[PDB]
Amino acid sequence: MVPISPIETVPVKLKPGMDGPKVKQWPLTEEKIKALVEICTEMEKEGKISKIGPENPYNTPVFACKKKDSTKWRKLVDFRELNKRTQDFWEVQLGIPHPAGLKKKKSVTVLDVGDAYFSVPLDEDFRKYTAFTIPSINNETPGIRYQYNVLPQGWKGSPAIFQSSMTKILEPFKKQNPDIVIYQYMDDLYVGSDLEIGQHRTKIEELRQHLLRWGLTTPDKKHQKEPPFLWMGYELHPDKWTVQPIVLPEKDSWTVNDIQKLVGKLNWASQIYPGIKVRQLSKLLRGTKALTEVIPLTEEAELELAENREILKEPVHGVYYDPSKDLIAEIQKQGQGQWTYQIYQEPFKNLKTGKYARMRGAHTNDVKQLTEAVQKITTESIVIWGKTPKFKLPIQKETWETWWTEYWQATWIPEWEFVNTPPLVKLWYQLEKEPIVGAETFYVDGAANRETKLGKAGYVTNKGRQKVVPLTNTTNQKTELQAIYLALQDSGLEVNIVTDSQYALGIIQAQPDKSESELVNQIIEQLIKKEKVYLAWVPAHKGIGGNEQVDKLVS
Amino acid sequence: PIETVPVKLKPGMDGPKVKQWPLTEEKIKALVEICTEMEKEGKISKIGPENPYNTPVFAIKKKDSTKWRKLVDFRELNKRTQDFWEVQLGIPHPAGLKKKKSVTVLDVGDAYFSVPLDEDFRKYTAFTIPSINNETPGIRYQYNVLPQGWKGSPAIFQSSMTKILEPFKKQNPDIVIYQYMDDLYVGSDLEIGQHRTKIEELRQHLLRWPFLWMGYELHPDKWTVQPIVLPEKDSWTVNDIQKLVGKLNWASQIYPGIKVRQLSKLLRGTKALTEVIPLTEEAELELAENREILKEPVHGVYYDPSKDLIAEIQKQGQGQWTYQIYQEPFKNLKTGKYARMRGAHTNDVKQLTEAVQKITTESIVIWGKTPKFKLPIQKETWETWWTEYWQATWIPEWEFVNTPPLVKLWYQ
DNA sequence: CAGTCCCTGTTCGGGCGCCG
DNA sequence: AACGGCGCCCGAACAGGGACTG
Ligand SMILES: Cc1cn([C@H]2C=C[C@@H](COP(=O)(O)OP(=O)(O)OP(=O)(O)O)O2)c(=O)[nH]c1=O
Ligand SMILES: [Mg+2]
Ligand SMILES: [Mg+2]
Repeated sequence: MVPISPIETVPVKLKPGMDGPKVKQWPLTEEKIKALVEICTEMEKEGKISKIGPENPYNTPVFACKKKDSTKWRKLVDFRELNKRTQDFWEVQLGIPHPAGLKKKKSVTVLDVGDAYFSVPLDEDFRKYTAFTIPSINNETPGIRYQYNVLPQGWKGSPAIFQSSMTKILEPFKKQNPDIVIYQYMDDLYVGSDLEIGQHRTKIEELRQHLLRWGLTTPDKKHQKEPPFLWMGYELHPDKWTVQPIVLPEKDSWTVNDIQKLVGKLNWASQIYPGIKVRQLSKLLRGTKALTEVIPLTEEAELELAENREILKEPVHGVYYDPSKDLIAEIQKQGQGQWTYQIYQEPFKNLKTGKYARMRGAHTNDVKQLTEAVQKITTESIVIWGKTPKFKLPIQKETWETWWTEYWQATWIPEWEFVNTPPLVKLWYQLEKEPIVGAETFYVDGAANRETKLGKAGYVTNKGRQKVVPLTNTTNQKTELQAIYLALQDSGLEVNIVTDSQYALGIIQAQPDKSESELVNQIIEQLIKKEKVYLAWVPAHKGIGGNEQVDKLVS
Repeated sequence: PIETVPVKLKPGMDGPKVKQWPLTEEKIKALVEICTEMEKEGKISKIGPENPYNTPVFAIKKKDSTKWRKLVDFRELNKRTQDFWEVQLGIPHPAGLKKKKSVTVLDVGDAYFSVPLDEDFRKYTAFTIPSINNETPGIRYQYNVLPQGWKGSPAIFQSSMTKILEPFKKQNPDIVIYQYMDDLYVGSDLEIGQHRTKIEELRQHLLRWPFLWMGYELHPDKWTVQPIVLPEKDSWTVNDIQKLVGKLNWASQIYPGIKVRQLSKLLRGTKALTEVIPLTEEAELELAENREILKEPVHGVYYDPSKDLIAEIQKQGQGQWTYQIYQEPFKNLKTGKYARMRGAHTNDVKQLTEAVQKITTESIVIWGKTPKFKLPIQKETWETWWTEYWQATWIPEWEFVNTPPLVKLWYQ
């Protein structure tokens, strides 16, 4: 006979055709034994845990880990087998709140619900599926087995149920206090208002007594009344916010697992520290698949690491969001496909920073990667502020106009303005739209053997110029690119090039300035040196122009 | 007082589990106000996390309208109930709708809220309203009545719709009325004044039983096609003929009678691209014959009602967009071109969005289906902006392609 | 015409950071 | 040694289209 809590239960079922968990316990140290017997006894008197008998043919191993920055212990239940047989839940946590999205509030209070999961009841018909034994002695007393009447920690349905239950309890209080902002993330509550300090504490106590009606306690242990407030891993001040101090490890010998933690902290730090790069550091995590393997730092990864530690020396901070002012996002090119940005409303008062260094595609250019960065910043801004910032981009209006009007795919950038901060983004060469009068016409082609991997590449011209180059360990695609490279090498500043390769033409027409292919990069270098290049395509094996003549030479 | 029509998913398929995407501030505020009124009226109810299903939701404004409309992306749920709104309770498509002089589209989705939904099926209509900066967890609802945007809503309401439209069709036997999704397509051969007058009579027929005041007008008789055309020059260069032979060779996949023998003979040798080549007597003969074949229709091209429609769009530049609708490759049921749409010369995504909506509307009128689109755009670019410019209550299927223009096929 | 190859694309799961 | 959320950078597995060969 246990009292039913005021919180409405969530009807939880299991996947049909499956039973409950039947897993043997795990032998643990005697320190863990003396830390769990005192918990199950306290939860039994408080009604949070009921005792069962032989009528429950289920079992699940448990353990514990130390609470962060405390002497208390966190009781965990390894429900990994129960989660496989429990129904799926739809998660209601859609993201992480960011301090740059918080508005200015005169009074701020950060609460913390004590025993979050242990205060929300479990489904009545589901409590029988949560069985676990607690041995008093490691090899003497069999230990009476208990069950769960609340939400166990370790179950895949506990977070979704608590977050949904906490919302229904706060809904009546928010309806009675509309001007009060309550950021509800798990059990931690951020309460802000423009009321005076005295009147603010009054509504805080009203909220504490409101939650107490459903058995939710807000102890004065983790009750924050004075700034700076520690919320979501940040330091919240009345007029600014900053990330809690980030400590980077400084080992003499670097392994693989150490760099993974290093890049992760720099990714977390780049949200407010401008100019953080992790290209050369993450480049070391390629190929090697041994976490306990020492990796020597390259000269590029060492200079990148030294520049990141210097940025973290001077303290930085972000500001809060003012809806009366516009959102500005300015991007800088860091080179080698690296982009950094800052989002602000007043000059040099950054709300947050960030970086975009993703390399998608074997061939691309700065204009494509800038477009991708704009899209990343836009979606990120809609999550945090619900609107798109005005962009300040290091690309000329004429440059962008030339790119998007001529590209074959739909592409667009929202309202933006040019900012003259080198290095500027530009197109490094422009293919002509009509053939060039007086320029030599090169008919290029390339063939390769599928078996021997041998091939040829060459050209013929209208002036009688001709070349055929034998190639070893190649493909048909590589010989077509090689044929174009030969034409660019052996031609003047202005040249017309005719090819039948849809593969090669598609790469070059997209005006790439960088490539994972060394051959394409050499082709790009030649295209930049030229003054006029006209690429033309013809269907192969049709007796068209000199394409039939060069086809005989290479095949 | 109405028995709920039993609805079941297609055997072997679970409900939709699609994540909600981020919404702008004005869209979230619009949905919070709309869903509050719907919950007060019992149309929707709040649910918990024990419902594992979810469908995205956002808001739109129709053309020349300042009112927010709630739009649920039921595309996943619709193809998981395909044997319901196509096999069991299907709506026949009138072939005469496309022949009418004027067709008006009326939003009648509000009438679906008067019919309850099957209790065993309501769990599949779940959606989640997000919050700015994740201040609060997602607010989940589910529909208690027939939801707008679900293809099962007009199928269940079809029996109710027939009795309401029964007197009006008797009064005007020449008017064709087609129902697709939340819309009602009304076509007639009356004059503009007579047509709009008869449209208002139909509105009053529905009133005696919030977007009914709007009327998007169409003119399918004014719809044109964009055939494959060849250039006509006074002088021809080597490059001009190489482009012509390349275009005619690709067109041979559609018209098997096209020949390039006499035209390829003009390119004998290794000539400069800009060198002028006079057309021989046989070359003029072959080029004149190919121009007539492009006017002749394609053999064995007809609509199969059991096959899906496919739409390809090409960005031609300067506000020009070409498109082809087909079921089998090189068997185009319709080709066309759009020019000077909204966003021309400034926004590709708005134009592409406008083009998709136009093509889908044409497909609903002509065949009663929406095509699956092959969009010439990167996925991340489209998924970032398309909801900002969407003005329709339905959403077609689409995929993303990247085909560089090796030869201008549909627009020289 | 099938069956491959070459090349490029997306998807997904895990590594790490971070929150509770 | 547990669960859920979001982000990044990584590699393996898979998909799809042009082109060559039997
Ligand atoms: C940190 C953490 C948390 N949780 C769940 C449980 C309760 C909520 C909040 O956890 P908590 O605030 O740190 O502990 P809590 O149970 O609230 O007890 P208090 O310290 O607040 O009194 O999230 C979890 O399941 N695993 C974890 O590692
Ligand atoms: Mg707590
Ligand atoms: Mg070739």
